[PDB]
Parts: sequence; C-alpha cells; structure tokens
Amino acid sequence: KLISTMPGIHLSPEQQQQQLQSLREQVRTKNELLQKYKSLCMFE
Amino acid sequence: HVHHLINEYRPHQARETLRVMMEVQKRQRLETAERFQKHLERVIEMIQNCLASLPDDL
Repeated sequence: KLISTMPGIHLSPEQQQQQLQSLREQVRTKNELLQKYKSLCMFE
Repeated sequence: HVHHLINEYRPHQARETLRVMMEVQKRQRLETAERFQKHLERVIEMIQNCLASLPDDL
C-alpha cells in the first residue's frame, strides 16, 4: 500500500490523464505558435 | 552715413554666416537621424536573429 501511494497521484488517474492530454495539446499549440512567429521574420 | 553703411554691409555677411550655420546644423541633425535609424535597424535585425536562434535550441 505504501509503494502504491508512493506514486504521487492522489486523485483518480482519469482526470490526471485528461489534464495531461490538455497540457500536451497546449504545449504543442505553444510550440507551433512560437515556430510560426519566429519563422515569418521579413521586416526591416 | 558710415554707421549706416557698416550696418548694411555687416547684415549680408551675418545672414550668410547664419545660413551656413543653419545648413551645418541641419546636416548634423540629418546625420544623427540616419545613424539612429541604422542603429534601430541593426538592433531589430539582431533581435530577429536571436529570436530565430532561440527557437532552434528550444
């Protein structure tokens, strides 16, 4: 029981996985936005 | 009459000197503005290069 609780996830893993997927999507969106911003650099 | 002639002769030379000084001041201001514009353009280019380099390393 101690080894099982040692994992860290107190709440059920359903909402944990939902939040992890949301964070992964947000990270992908942020990376794509940063790439699109740093790519289109044609001003002077 | 001599004072009037002196005042008439010094006015043209004074106006020419004032115009030369104004032209020099305008040229200096134009040079300063061009240097500032070149510095701003170089800073923008460097900022863009740094932003492009940071996106590759991250």
